Amino acid sequence: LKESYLEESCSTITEGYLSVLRTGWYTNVFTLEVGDVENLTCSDGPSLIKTELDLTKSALRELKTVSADQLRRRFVLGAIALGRATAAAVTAGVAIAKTIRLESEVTAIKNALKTTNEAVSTLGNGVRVLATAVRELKDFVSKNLTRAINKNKCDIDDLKMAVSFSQFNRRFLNVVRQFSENAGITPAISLDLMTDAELARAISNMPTSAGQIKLMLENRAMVRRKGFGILIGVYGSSVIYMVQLPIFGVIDTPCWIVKAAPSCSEKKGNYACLLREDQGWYCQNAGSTVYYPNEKDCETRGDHVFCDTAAGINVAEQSKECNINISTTNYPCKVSTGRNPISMVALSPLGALVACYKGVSCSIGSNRVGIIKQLNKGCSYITNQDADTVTIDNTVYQLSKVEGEQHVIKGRPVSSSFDPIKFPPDQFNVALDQVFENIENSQAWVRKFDEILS
Amino acid sequence: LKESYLEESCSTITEGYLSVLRTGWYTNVFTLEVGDVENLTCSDGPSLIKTELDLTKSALRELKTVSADQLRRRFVLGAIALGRATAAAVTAGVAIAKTIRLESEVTAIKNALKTTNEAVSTLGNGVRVLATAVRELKDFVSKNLTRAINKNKCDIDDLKMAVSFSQFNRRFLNVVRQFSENAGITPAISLDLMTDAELARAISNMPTSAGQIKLMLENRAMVRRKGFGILIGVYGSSVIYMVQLPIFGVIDTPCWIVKAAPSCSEKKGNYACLLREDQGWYCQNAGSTVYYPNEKDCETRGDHVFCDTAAGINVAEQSKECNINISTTNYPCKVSTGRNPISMVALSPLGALVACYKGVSCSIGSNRVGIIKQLNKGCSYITNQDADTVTIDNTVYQLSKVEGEQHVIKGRPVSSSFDPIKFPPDQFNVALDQVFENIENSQAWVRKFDEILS
Amino acid sequence: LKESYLEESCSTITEGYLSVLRTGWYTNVFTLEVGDVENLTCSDGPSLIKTELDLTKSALRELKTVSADQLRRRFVLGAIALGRATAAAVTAGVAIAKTIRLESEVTAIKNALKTTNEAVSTLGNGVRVLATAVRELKDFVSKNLTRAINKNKCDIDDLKMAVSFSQFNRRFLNVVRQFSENAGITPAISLDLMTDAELARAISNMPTSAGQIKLMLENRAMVRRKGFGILIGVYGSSVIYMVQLPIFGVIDTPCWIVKAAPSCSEKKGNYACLLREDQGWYCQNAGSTVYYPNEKDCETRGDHVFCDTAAGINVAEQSKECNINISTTNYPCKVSTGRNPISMVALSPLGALVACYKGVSCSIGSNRVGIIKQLNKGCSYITNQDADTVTIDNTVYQLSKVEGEQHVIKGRPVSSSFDPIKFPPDQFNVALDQVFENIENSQAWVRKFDEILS
Ligand SMILES: *[C@@H]1O[C@H](CO)[C@@H](O[C@@H]2O[C@H](CO)[C@@H](O[C@@H]3O[C@H](CO)[C@@H](O)[C@H](O)[C@@H]3O)[C@H](O)[C@H]2NC(C)=O)[C@H](O)[C@H]1NC(C)=O
Ligand SMILES: *[C@@H]1O[C@H](CO)[C@@H](O[C@@H]2O[C@H](CO)[C@@H](O[C@@H]3O[C@H](CO)[C@@H](O)[C@H](O)[C@@H]3O)[C@H](O)[C@H]2NC(C)=O)[C@H](O)[C@H]1NC(C)=O
Ligand SMILES: *[C@@H]1O[C@H](CO)[C@@H](O[C@@H]2O[C@H](CO)[C@@H](O[C@@H]3O[C@H](CO)[C@@H](O)[C@H](O)[C@@H]3O)[C@H](O)[C@H]2NC(C)=O)[C@H](O)[C@H]1NC(C)=O
Ligand SMILES: *[C@@H]1O[C@H](CO)[C@@H](O[C@@H]2O[C@H](CO)[C@@H](O)[C@H](O)[C@H]2NC(C)=O)[C@H](O)[C@H]1NC(C)=O
Ligand SMILES: *[C@@H]1O[C@H](CO)[C@@H](O[C@@H]2O[C@H](CO)[C@@H](O)[C@H](O)[C@H]2NC(C)=O)[C@H](O)[C@H]1NC(C)=O
Ligand SMILES: *[C@@H]1O[C@H](CO)[C@@H](O[C@@H]2O[C@H](CO)[C@@H](O)[C@H](O)[C@H]2NC(C)=O)[C@H](O)[C@H]1NC(C)=O
Ligand SMILES: *[C@@H]1O[C@H](CO)[C@@H](O)[C@H](O)[C@H]1NC(C)=O
Ligand SMILES: *[C@@H]1O[C@H](CO)[C@@H](O)[C@H](O)[C@H]1NC(C)=O
Repeated sequence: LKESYLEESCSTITEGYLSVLRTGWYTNVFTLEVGDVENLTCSDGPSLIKTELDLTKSALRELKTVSADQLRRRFVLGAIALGRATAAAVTAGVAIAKTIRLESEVTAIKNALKTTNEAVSTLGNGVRVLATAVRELKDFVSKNLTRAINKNKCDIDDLKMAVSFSQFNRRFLNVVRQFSENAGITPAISLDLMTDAELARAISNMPTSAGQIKLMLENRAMVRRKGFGILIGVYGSSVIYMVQLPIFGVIDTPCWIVKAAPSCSEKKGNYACLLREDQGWYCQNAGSTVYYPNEKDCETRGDHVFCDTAAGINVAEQSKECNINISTTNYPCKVSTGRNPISMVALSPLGALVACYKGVSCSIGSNRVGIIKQLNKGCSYITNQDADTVTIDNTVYQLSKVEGEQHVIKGRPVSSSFDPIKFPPDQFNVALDQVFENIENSQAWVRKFDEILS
Repeated sequence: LKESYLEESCSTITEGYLSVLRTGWYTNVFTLEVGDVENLTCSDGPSLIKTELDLTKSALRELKTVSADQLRRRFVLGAIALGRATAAAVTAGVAIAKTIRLESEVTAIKNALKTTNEAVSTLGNGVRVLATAVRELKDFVSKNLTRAINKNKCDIDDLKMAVSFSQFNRRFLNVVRQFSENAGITPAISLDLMTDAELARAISNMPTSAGQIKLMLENRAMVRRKGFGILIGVYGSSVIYMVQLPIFGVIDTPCWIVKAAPSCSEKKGNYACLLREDQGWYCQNAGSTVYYPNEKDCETRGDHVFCDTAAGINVAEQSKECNINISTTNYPCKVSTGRNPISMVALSPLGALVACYKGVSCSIGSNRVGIIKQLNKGCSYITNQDADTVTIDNTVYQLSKVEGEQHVIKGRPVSSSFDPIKFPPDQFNVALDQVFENIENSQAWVRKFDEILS
Repeated sequence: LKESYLEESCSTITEGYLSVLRTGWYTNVFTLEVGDVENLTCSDGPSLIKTELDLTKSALRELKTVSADQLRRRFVLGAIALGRATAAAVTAGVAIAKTIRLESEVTAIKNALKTTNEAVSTLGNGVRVLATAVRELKDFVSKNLTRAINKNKCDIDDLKMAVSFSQFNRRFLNVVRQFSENAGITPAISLDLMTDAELARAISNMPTSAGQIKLMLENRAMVRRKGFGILIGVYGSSVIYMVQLPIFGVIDTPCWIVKAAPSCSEKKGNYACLLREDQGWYCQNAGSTVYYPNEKDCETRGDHVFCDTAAGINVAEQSKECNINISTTNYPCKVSTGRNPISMVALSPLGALVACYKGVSCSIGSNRVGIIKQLNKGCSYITNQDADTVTIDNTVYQLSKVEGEQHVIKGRPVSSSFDPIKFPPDQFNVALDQVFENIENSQAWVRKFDEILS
């Protein structure tokens, strides 16, 4: 990686990442088969097979009141985002589910899987899904369990059938309670909905080129992490559900992250403070720049960053000029201002930015040595090669130990160009040139008053 | 449903929903009985019964250090909300728990269930709760297990008792680890705290009319979804806990949702942008209107929307005139402004609102025939009977496929009345009439300077 | 506790808490041993041992594609916070994990545990961790399972080995599931990562005085609640992972909480409204004051509060003067303003603050008696000793029943000082003295025009 400390805007920009962007969803439709349990009875009394069999029958009866979408009746850019990714994900899932719930669709899907256990099918709206069938419990019930229970006797002396049936209905019971606890729309794929072999077999079928397929096949955990399952229904004795997986269609494209801390200048005891408000992630793609402002939707693993294209905002390319000359650009650089200092530590991938003002004591130290030194007032960039912990008055922060190259870009701070008297009041996500306009307009009105003497 | 696209404010309002509002809590008190495992020993050596029995004893000894409310010494309306619902829920739960932890209360509760397994009791503060007892592990320990383990031997050749005991203590061990892992206050009801039959038997006892009782009995999943459990304690060998369930007292009352996207007008290359800020849900009730501003607390299931009355804000009845006459109403309709366009897509229940400005390319297409057409600059409303996917420069969004009636309400945009020069700086949740006040005050001051000639 | 209702600022301050502050992390390194399962085969067909053994082998094969940090190629103070605590926690965890993944480190750690099952070791960077080994499945496989399965026969008539092996590999399969579902970094410690006895043994070894050790040993649930586990890898047949636990180094230090609700004054039908914006928690420590603005990071159990020093902001000790003299302090008291009333209820630990305005009906009542009385317009403080529920037009809130001493402080509201005409537009987190300066500047300009007559 490579990290620059920008003295002027008092912030830091770290480059050298590579993106892995989600660009669509892939749907797997699972048909879990249970068999003819609702046709088997027991009359001996208390036993093991009877307990397990009553659990299975009750699970089927319970799952028929759970519905994913039906009621059974028998400019602050960090705020414009924040709720887009999940809303879009759920909207797409329910939109496909509405199409699979029809009787013609389920009939076609079950006819595909009549003689196999996986088949690629096309729904009625032209979408291609992958249908797969789970048939272990059904085969055990038809071939083994039913033969043993002949005359409604279940207090038999086998006890191998009892333990076997306990082994075989575990996945079914787990699927049922995961859908029943979560109102029919789970928020993550467990190992009961989609196990590991089926995750690999679904990744091998996605509609992308070979490079992305290789990346996902090797890092399946991060493809399972961003999916969810939706219940379709209980048809006959089959529990039908679906699983939505991401498609990381665009890989290895530039990214960078911007971090910042307050920049405050003092004169005669009065302060003038700014703070850059365009922090977060930026990703290039096909010549266009996308800004992800809520850092809870991008996840790094190494120097790769996994991102969600539905949670970003398109920004012009001239937006990379706030990192070169924040003061005299044309782009509307976003800043927040104030008249009261804040002391804080903003950790960045290769170090920290410490802001130490009027009444706070800061220091840097290591593990084997202890307090290495103190720090002067103002803002400082502490690389993670010269320190291990950074201390504000009593708080200790542990720097991350990533390896990279650090640079410092010289320049007198912008906050030192103001007069702490005549500074405008507090602002929230304005452009910097509007701050300069406020000051200029006040000067102009005072001059207008002064010219008029008479 | 029915959705209108409002041109002047550049937003959309969807009506025809029906509410299901939470209006209180119902409390179930569970007494889970374990028996005299604490005075059963073993001396043979490793076996199955010994392993299971050590697990049960350790679970009891573990649960006695877990406490839920003691330490053992042995005007931006989206910000005023956001934390009310969950804080109120926990406050009510702990307020009742403080009353059940007394020894007189637990004595009375255990005396109610002496000869039955469910009884409605009244606490000391006049609240009526439902007390229920779970007695399967205890009966197994007293009747079956104790007789077999007679001379401190457990390496017996039965092995039906070992498997039975493993079946019987599963619920106890699950309850214990759910409370131990969550500090004593779980955030959701599992099938171990309260199973399905007990959920139905508690819904049948709530203090509401028959219509709401019918709705809740048929949609139990969404009544379990909004509860939580609190540990009361370990008394003797009984684990006593409680479960809080919602009471959806008010059903089938009008609701609507409001969505919006930026509305920007260009003159000589300078933009004036305005965005509507009163988005989210609104519900009538008894002639009053309640505005739910955080869309994370209202959840739809078809025509109906499930809402939490503690997370809403009472708004005036004229707040629905911002959807008719946004410029000339007396009501203070909230807007945000700016001078820099944003391009984005705001998905509404029957379509999308696309805002496409200076440097972004947009298109609409479907699943079968691919890209259908491009879009002109500005903001436009795209129904979901017209397209399937909407594309911003490289992002693709899949519309929801709900069925309804879409209307368009004509009008010249508000943003086309401003002069992009002489536009006020960025604002955040101001009323629109204050924007007009800023412009008029500046005009008047300039006129005052111009009149004075001398 | 003790709670004051401040009438001038229309807010409430509750004191008498004691803090339990986190000041560092402690690392446990677990080595879970599986044995030579990948060396055992079966050739009889279906049985119980074969099913369990295939599950164990598949778990090992599955866990080798999960990575916690690598990609396999094989001034609004409430916004400046909000993401510091979790980012810092994960940064520290991954920083230590990068050091334990080296082969020299794992070799040294495994050499410590050669002849014992717990040992305190020091890594290569000087940090001291606690290494512990889990050896039950491995000993069962070497001593019992391997001998019985002699010539690839597993359809044997034991059935005690089958149940025993089901009992023994449960913890291993659960650990593998928890790391595989969560991409290799779980967000909480379950009872499978670190059980209870090992939590007690890790707390006994922390680097703090005896008093903090005693507090943590007695309230272990709240120490497990704030940790997480990270996967280090699979080495041979050993699954190596780590667990990060908090160190509550500073205990029993003063805290207080500040709550507030809108304060609006009416004249001739026009309202001037003011709301106080420095709400949340405050803690002393060593003569400094720390302000925690996001209430989601501080959690109370009794009159104790479990804060997190990485999520707070250092504030000057004159900040408390906002609770005594909000108008004339020499301190930037943060307020929001408006011209439209809001009616709402802010629940404070010993009562509620009800704001009732233009068109809202409020009342207070109890359980046994019902509606006790109505409330006048304005803001009022309802202690939790003369009421149980507070009702806004149709919403009912249940007060908390904590016991303390309530105390009202006299004074005329600040909002009665303003003129509802000539009130500045809506503000958001400005200092109060800036509002006064705004009004004064407007008066001065009007006077300047009035003086000039000519
Ligand atoms: C644990 O102990 C209980 C009670 O000691 C056992 O329940 C007993 O099961 C027998 C089964 O023979 C039942 O008695 C008889 O039931 C048959 C029909 O199954 C019928 O001929 C009569 O109705 C007769 O009463 C009864 O449920 C019960 N016996 C008594 C005396 O209560 C249970 O089986 C034991 N469980 C295990 C796993 O050992
Ligand atoms: C549940 O039922 C299935 C099928 O009834 C059982 O699978 C069968 O298990 C037997 C066990 O011996 C296998 O027999 C084998 O026959 C072949 C052909 O001669 C030969 O390799 C041996 O002589 C061996 O005995 C059989 O292949 C296998 N499958 C079928 C279709 O019969 C299964 O064991 C039962 N499970 C339980 C727990 O009862
Ligand atoms: C797994 O393997 C171990 C080791 O082979 C088995 O443990 C064995 O259990 C016997 C029980 O008979 C124990 O023998 C000892 O005998 C003396 C004298 O009777 C007594 O004082 C001890 O307390 C103990 O009972 C011993 O733990 C062990 N035998 C050895 C090491 O020779 C264990 O049974 C196996 N697990 C299963 C499920 O088979
Ligand atoms: C259990 O047995 C009953 C028969 O007593 C089955 O019910 C019939 O099954 C056939 C098979 O297709 C249908 O054609 C009949 O219409 C069924 N009868 C009724 C009244 O519906 C029942 O299906 C069996 N259980 C299962 C799970 O198949
Ligand atoms: C051991 O089992 C007995 C069953 O009778 C439990 O009852 C107590 O037994 C002790 C004798 O050790 C008596 O002194 C007590 O008076 C009995 N209890 C009562 C209420 O009378 C006993 O609790 C069990 N032991 C443990 C430790 O639980
Ligand atoms: C199961 O057996 C194989 C083959 O014996 C083990 O692989 C190595 O085999 C060589 C002989 O070619 C031995 O010298 C090594 O010692 C074996 N490896 C080890 C780690 O001992 C294989 O390792 C065995 N399974 C396990 C889990 O060790
Ligand atoms: C704006 O339209 C609403 C719609 O009925 C109307 O009631 C209101 O009087 C209008 N505002 C005016 C006329 O200033
Ligand atoms: C306001 O009250 C505080 C409370 O002690 C006091 O210290 C301060 O001096 C007061 N303000 C002025 C201007 O005196």
